[PDB]
Amino acid sequence: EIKELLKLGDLPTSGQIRLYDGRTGEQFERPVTVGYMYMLKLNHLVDDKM
Amino acid sequence: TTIKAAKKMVEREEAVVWDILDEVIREHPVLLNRAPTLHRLGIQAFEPVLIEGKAIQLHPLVCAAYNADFDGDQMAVHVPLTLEAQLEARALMMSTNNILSPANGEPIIVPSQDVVLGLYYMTRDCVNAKGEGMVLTGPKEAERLYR
Amino acid sequence: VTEFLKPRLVDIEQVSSTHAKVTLEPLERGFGHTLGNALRRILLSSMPGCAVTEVEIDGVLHEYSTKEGVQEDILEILLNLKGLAVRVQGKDEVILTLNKSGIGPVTAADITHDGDVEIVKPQHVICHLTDENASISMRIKVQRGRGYVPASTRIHSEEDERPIGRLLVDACYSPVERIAYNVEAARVEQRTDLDKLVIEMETNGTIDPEEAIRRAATILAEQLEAFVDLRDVRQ
Amino acid sequence: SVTEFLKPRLVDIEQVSSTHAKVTLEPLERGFGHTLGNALRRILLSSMPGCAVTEVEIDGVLHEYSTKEGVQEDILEILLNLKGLAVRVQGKDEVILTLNKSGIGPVTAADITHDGDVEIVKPQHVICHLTDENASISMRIKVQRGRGYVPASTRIHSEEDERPIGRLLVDACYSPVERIAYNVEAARVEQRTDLDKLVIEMETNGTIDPEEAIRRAATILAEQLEAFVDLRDVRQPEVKEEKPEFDPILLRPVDDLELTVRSANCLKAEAIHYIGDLVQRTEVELLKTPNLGKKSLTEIKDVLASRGLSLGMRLENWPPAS
Amino acid sequence: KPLVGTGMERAVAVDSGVTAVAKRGGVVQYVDASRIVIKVNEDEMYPGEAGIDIYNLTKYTRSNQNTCINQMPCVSLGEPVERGDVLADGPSTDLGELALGQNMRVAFMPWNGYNFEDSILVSERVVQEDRFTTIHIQELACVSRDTKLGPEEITADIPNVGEAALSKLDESGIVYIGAEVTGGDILVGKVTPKGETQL
Amino acid sequence: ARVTVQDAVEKIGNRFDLVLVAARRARQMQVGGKDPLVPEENDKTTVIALREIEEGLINNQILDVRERQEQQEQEAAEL
RNA sequence: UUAAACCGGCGUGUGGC
Ligand SMILES: [Mg+2]
Repeated sequence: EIKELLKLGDLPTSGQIRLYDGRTGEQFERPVTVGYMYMLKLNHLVDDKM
Repeated sequence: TTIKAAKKMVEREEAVVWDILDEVIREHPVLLNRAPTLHRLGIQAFEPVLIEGKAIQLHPLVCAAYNADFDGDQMAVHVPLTLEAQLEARALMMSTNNILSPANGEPIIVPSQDVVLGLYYMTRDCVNAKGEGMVLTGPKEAERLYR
Repeated sequence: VTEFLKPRLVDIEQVSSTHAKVTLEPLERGFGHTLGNALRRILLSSMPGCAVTEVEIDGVLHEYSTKEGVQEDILEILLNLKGLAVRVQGKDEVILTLNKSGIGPVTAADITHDGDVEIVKPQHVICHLTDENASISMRIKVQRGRGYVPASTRIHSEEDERPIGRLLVDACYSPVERIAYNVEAARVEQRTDLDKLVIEMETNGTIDPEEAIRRAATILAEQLEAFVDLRDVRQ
Repeated sequence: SVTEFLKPRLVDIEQVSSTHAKVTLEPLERGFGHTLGNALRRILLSSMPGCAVTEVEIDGVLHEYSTKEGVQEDILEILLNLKGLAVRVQGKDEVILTLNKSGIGPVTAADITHDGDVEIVKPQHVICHLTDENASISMRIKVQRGRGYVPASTRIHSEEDERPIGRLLVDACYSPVERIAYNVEAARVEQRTDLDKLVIEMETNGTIDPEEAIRRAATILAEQLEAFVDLRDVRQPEVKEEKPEFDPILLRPVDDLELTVRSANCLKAEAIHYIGDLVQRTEVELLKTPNLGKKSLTEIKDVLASRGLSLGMRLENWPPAS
Repeated sequence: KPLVGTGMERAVAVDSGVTAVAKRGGVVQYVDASRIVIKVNEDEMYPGEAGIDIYNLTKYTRSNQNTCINQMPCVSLGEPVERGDVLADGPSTDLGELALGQNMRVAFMPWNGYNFEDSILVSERVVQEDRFTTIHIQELACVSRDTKLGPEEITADIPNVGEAALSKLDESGIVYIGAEVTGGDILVGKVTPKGETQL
Repeated sequence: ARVTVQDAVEKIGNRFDLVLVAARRARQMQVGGKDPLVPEENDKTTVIALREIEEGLINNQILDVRERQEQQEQEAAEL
């Protein structure tokens, strides 16, 4: 079902697209997988422990 | 002239205090420390370089010696403050002088997952690829052809 | 202020006179990476020069061979010829002969001294020879190309089916042997971090490394000349 | 040819929308495709002249952590929408824009008091929502032209610029480009083979011009490349005896010593801008200077001699910087 | 809103008491960033002394963990609401749905060792778009202790202090609402006598 | 800079007498105001003392010899 | 005698490694 949802989104079924380097600008072999993750900022900011 | 003027200048955060800081931390090692200290390697000496921010930069390869991942661990740092202490941290506490485990003969500077994974992917050979069956004249030629 | 920063280099180390290390400091937040990468990619492929591309031994006509007179196989011969850097004058393509007998190693100094070419290292050993009654000769044709042209792609086109009955060799028109740029953090009065570039390069000796860097910079500037401010200041 | 190949040229600024634009550079010989593509992409995404908002001031609110009776969103969301607002200034580098609005409705970019040198790239950008009949907002917006991206914290320069309570600081994020994609293709050369045409598309704020931005990026790249186009051993450490003893700071004009403007023009009546000449000017030329009476002379004596300097000191090395 | 979810997010957001849930259905009359006016429908209206409801949202105030808690309205004028509907998306909520943090583009590859053990690499686009910038409220409380010799006062006449430190103070002795402070600066003028008796 | 000091220990054994000799050498360098026997690269006194030991110029024995020479100089100066 | 300079103890709870 994730596969068919990706298909409806026109995005690759495997989730691995070919990425180009940010600095050298070359093509990365073995395409990396990329997505949208849900990340959280924890209550351990550096400005309170330093 | 007086120490009060120097204190006011260092409290004002001028630019003239910075090059002095580069001069005084050029060859002044500090003492890196872990909160739980199990073995002698939990304490080490390191040459600091000034980095912006509020976090301590540490060599990844020595992390395996501290047994302290990056999941929020807080490490401490002290100063030798004394000639004897500085040369002692250099001689008997430098990370370069402590590379072999004090328990057995295996090196404690064993590489970690990232570099070993990169090297394994690099040296893992396949059956057919670009530039197969050719001849190379040297490692520099190989690097040039790969780039 | 729309005005950027220009670096003030600190060191041009010329150790071994053929493997140099140029440092540059400082650059903008991300200019070091792009500058190093562009210069590297230009010097690797798009850097014209001259090198051997055709080899023809009048005794053997194959890469694979069991040829006496030399204790090294033909593949070693081709590998030694591949590294033979020669600087050519206005001529774009020329052949040379290496008729020589003797005892020990046939080297590059035994090449017929033409007036259109110049060997950068006559002391370059080519092929060790049998110590008696061994006289092997070969011709080598060089070309003025763009960069690294491998064997597979080249032999597929220049000779439709190998009509002349010829041999091949990996053409390396790029005078640089290796190059690597490393960026580090450098400080100015109080700014966060600036790119300090360190380019360590090594060429075939036909041109100095700083000369190769200068040539790459000039070729990139001439490529960009179509869009670069149309002028010094536009106003 | 075999050497000294030809150079590319710009042949298209085809725009599919107000922001999404496409250019095609051609022709690139070989390997210059990825090289120039990555180089231009990095130069564009890294630094381009931007003119986003940097400082705001609304009469009713004192700090961004407050509210206002009548607006739907908080001051923080207003600052968000202002940061999201893009604009193009042409004449000056910094400008102040006034926005006055009243009555129920979505307050957008079109409602601001525009000018001639200032052009809103898109007026449909909503700023806030007034949700009351007798609800009005009057705000001042500082928009300055700069390079790169700077937060609101480090932008402080003194301890008096933020003393006005209404002066709220938003982190100036001015970068006209948003994303720069590129690719290489087989150029349709008249008589040749495998020539690379570089197609570069840019999704931007619509403020900067596509061709102008590409050309500016090329300018920056060539200016940086000029550093080592004639590289040689060049050094600028003062490894010598240059240590001077003249008045170190008194070479800048009088006006930066925290004094009024009338005394500034008064010191200009004697044609003395830099105190490097006034250090050779004792107190006998103070009350002879036109219109130096009681309070102006008081300020002159106070803000000058209290900073460690003395009014009138004999020296002979201010010209040669020694 | 979380791109991926579990269906439970629509419950913990509503069942919690952090958001302003509508007690009586009806229409919304006056939407403001501080208050919400709810005109009750006539069927649910009381037969006597009835009227409308006024929900006073809480502003930025300090919590037990020095975290600001703020309620932001999420309705417009004339929009009808029912009993049990949310009226103001509180902290970590998105249209009646509990949303912890921001969704972001993530790749899984070692980038120059900058993700060595577990470290995270973030781009300047995150901090430029004002994505993770949080707000913290800290409480500073001074007490006027009473001694056996005179009481404690907040007179703004501070001795042996520069005028630059007295600039932020008002006539009373408490700094105005909206004046930032960086270093140790007087914001309460609690100067009191010490001189003993028997004068 | 000086990355490692193992070559300072291979010639001055036990890795602890090196500590003592470096302490005394750098103490005579900082306050005693002696001259570094090698042209330094603008680094700390500790590391120049260690490097001067590294060039085979200073050990404990020649340190005692220099102390005896300074004592003789003091005897001659007191006269 | 006078002058000058300077001038967290305890428990509790929570959380993290
Ligand atoms: Mg841990």
